Amino acid sequence: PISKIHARSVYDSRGNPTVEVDVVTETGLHRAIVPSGAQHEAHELRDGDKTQWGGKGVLKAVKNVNETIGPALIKENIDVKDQSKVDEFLNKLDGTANKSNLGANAILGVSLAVAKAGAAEKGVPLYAHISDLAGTKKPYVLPVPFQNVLNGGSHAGGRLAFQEFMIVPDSAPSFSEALRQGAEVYQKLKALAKKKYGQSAGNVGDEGGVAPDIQTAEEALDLITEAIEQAGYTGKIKIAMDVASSEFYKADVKKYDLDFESDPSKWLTYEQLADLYKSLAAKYPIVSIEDPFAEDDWEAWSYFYKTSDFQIVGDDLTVTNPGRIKKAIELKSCNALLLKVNQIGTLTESIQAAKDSYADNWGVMVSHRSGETEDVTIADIAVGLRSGQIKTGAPCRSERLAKLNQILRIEEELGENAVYAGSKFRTAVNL
Amino acid sequence: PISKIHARSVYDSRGNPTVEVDVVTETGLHRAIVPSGASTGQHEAHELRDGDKTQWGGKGVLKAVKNVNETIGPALIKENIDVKDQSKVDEFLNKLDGTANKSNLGANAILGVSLAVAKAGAAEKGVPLYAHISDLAGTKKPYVLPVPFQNVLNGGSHAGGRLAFQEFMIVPDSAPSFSEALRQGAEVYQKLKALAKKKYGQSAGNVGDEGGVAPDIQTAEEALDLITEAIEQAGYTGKIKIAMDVASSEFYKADVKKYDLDFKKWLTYEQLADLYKSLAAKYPIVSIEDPFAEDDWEAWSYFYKTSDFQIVGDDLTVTNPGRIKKAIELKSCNALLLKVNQIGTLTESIQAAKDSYADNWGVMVSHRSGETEDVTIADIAVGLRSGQIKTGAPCRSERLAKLNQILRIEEELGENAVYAGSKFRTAVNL
Ligand SMILES: O=C(O)[C@@H](CO)OP(=O)(O)O
Ligand SMILES: [Mg+2]
Ligand SMILES: [Mg+2]
Ligand SMILES: [Mg+2]
Repeated sequence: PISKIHARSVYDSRGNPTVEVDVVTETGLHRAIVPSGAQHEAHELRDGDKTQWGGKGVLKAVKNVNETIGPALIKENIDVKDQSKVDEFLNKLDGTANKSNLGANAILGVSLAVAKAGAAEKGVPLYAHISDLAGTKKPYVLPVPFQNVLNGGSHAGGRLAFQEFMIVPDSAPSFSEALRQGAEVYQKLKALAKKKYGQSAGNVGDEGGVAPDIQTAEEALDLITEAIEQAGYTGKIKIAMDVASSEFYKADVKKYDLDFESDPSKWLTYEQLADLYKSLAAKYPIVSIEDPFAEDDWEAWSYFYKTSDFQIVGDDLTVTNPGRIKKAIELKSCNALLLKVNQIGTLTESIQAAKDSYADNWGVMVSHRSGETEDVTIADIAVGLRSGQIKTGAPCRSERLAKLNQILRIEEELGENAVYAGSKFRTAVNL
Repeated sequence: PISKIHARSVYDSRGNPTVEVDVVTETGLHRAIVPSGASTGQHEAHELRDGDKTQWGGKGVLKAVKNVNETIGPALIKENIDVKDQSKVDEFLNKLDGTANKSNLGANAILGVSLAVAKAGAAEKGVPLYAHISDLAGTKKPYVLPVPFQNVLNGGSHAGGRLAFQEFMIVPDSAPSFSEALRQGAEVYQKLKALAKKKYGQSAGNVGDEGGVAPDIQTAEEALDLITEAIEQAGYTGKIKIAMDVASSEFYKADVKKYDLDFKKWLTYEQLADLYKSLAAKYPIVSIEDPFAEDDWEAWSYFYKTSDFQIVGDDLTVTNPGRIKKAIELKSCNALLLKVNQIGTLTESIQAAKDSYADNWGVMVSHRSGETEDVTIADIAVGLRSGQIKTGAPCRSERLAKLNQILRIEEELGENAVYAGSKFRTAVNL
């Protein structure tokens, strides 16, 4: 049984507080940290004291764990291996749809730490425990890393509207080789950004990529193309994009602004914006595009889904919510889910969201948040869900690479009992 | 005894491979990762790299990893040394390498085993690593939590720009606790980053290798004014001090005996000493690291004689007891920057700290510019009773993981620990 549940405040990769939860059983201490992003999302609880951390404190969510959730869960005396019963009891304590009573960050912290307690009691690592929960088959599939190497949009100075530009090393024979290839391409890109845009262009962003003053999407894609050629991996490494188009969708006119100080004549309809995506995908090896249209522009998604053979990933459209996923399935809006566990609040609901996506032959890309920690839970999640896709930043900044290092340890531990997803990442759950 | 010693390759916070070692005993697995520096000194321990320019640009550590798995691992297991006797372990590791600079088997191969065995030794004792280190170092109780020297504005070889000086740090020593000092630094950092964007564009908000903001500024007076304004906006003026790591070995043209403040009109060491004295009388600068070159011993002594603030040796002393002895005898500095991977073992790192304490030096346990999720130096700083740690800005988790670990140590110890505060230069005898 659980002997102690204790939470505390730690700092994330941006320097903001977040929740860390300890769960102690006979097998030892089991610790998890909650991420944080920068929507119909799960309501995370912030203190709001503008004299402490700029109002970003989480003392209230920590207190809810220590004073309310903890003692109630210990008295309930649920088997730590039964994640469904644990998370059901956590949502019963909260009692709200968006987890606004106790806080999504407080609930998830207990949920993930109890999951590691359940894994430790079974004598298996977390990814094996999650595979039992999700019912994924063996051998384990190691995910292809979608490594963000260049950033635009609201996180850059140029007119580039797209947010994230990633490299996809899917042709590598192993996850270990896919990491070295991505690492080498990233070094060639950082040196290119320095030589082409100045020494300051090498300073990284929140996720570890560069963000120089770039004006067009092809200018960013050309720079990535040049970095892949220098490393000698042309044709073996693909490209992914996270447009984050909710940042520049003017809902009043149903038009998209590619310079969100702009002109009113170049504002793209979703038919015009899709033509630019189709043109880029016919020129560059773009195999995955995330959030190409706004979070509530369902008609645009379905229009784009009908003609596209590449992966169409929902993030702000789906917010890891099975209700939004069911609607996206019924309207044929996307074919992949970006899984952010803190967008829904519990591991069980996160697994259910992945299962609902698999039922429509979707891909699942387990993702990080822009504010990450040294916690590596999502590395075991991507392996346990047999997702074949993980998105956890550049090969830079350790809140990003600690996830990749963990998969290296999982890769070495499993050996023959694990296969790399490869080019079959969109269907890895049935690989 | 030891049942398994295994090493693998992992990536550091810059994307370069480094060495991670596992040591398994009856108490379980014990793991440590070796850091890696960018502004390395010439006298540091030899870091073994593969040199295969087709793999990681020649920065692989497959040979250092192999040296642990095929040479060091089997040799230490057969010797059957008590995991608590760190001295005999580190003495045995140096016997296998047999070289002074740890060239042979690789200092990154030796350090990984040394730090992992240390965590295994602590677990057999049933105590945390900082307690086991306090036993090895002979430091008294209660435990002293370190003042976090947070490099909030990066420069030099740590960030792209025109700023010559490497590190500009804030020193929250007036705070009543480590936890409050960490909140103060996080609040000042948020005021600084917003101020850097407003004053120098959104590009100035991007960070360097150690998490600090990198505005494209020229002089150190600009950086100090920016930090000063951020401290005032946060409301902690007079409670937070300022420290600098010049890393002047990076721009010391040794031929003309001059320092290039634009190495990306050079000064002598007298002219550079006048600049330091003018900045220290203008800003609350309480500690300056590497103000002169790693072998410019005359300049260090010339500057030490007239300065009451902390003068920290880094590339001058490279955590080497032989270099520390010279600096003591020549009166070159009054503080040591302790980097474990500069010397190669934990015992030699501890001995370097004790030799500094004998001359009433301060000791600042430091990270490297390329760090990992490893948090060993947090327990090292608390175990050595150093009262001051340098582990980066409150940004990028390879920096904060050490800070988060000290928060857990703070909560674990309660009243059995005290924050070093303003006594960080003399915290060992606090
Ligand atoms: O110079 C230093 O003090 C260290 C830590 O800041 O940097 P590097 O590891 O690059 O030597
Ligand atoms: Mg997105
Ligand atoms: Mg967004
Ligand atoms: Mg230094």
